[PDB]
Amino acid sequence: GAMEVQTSQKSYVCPNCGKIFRWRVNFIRHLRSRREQKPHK
Ligand SMILES: [Zn+2]
Repeated sequence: GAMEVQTSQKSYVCPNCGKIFRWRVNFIRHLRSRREQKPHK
Protein backbone atom coordinates (compact mmCIF):
# COMPACT_ATOMS: atom_id res chain seq x y z
CA GLY A 1 0.00 0.00 0.00
CA ALA A 2 0.96 3.64 -0.42
CA MET A 3 0.59 4.50 3.27
CA GLU A 4 2.74 1.56 4.35
CA VAL A 5 5.11 3.78 6.29
CA GLN A 6 5.82 3.40 10.01
CA THR A 7 3.48 6.14 11.18
CA SER A 8 0.61 6.16 13.67
CA GLN A 9 -0.99 9.10 11.87
CA LYS A 10 -3.14 6.68 9.89
CA SER A 11 -5.96 5.71 12.23
CA TYR A 12 -9.06 6.84 10.35
CA VAL A 13 -11.21 4.07 8.91
CA CYS A 14 -14.35 4.56 6.86
CA PRO A 15 -16.68 1.79 8.16
CA ASN A 16 -18.32 1.28 4.77
CA CYS A 17 -15.29 1.33 2.47
CA GLY A 18 -12.73 -0.03 4.92
CA LYS A 19 -10.57 2.82 3.68
CA ILE A 20 -7.54 3.96 5.68
CA PHE A 21 -6.80 7.66 5.86
CA ARG A 22 -3.79 9.45 7.27
CA TRP A 23 -5.32 12.93 7.38
CA ARG A 24 -8.54 14.23 8.93
CA VAL A 25 -9.44 16.75 6.22
CA ASN A 26 -9.58 14.29 3.33
CA PHE A 27 -11.20 11.75 5.65
CA ILE A 28 -14.13 14.01 6.45
CA ARG A 29 -14.35 14.78 2.74
CA HIS A 30 -14.58 11.06 2.00
CA LEU A 31 -17.21 10.71 4.73
CA ARG A 32 -19.11 13.59 3.12
CA SER A 33 -18.85 11.66 -0.13
CA ARG A 34 -21.27 9.14 1.41
CA ARG A 35 -23.98 11.38 0.00
CA GLU A 36 -22.72 10.27 -3.42
CA GLN A 37 -23.25 6.63 -2.50
CA LYS A 38 -26.27 4.37 -2.83
CA PRO A 39 -27.59 2.64 0.36
CA HIS A 40 -28.89 -0.22 -1.76
CA LYS A 41 -30.89 0.57 -4.92
ZN1 LIG B 1 -16.02 5.68 2.52
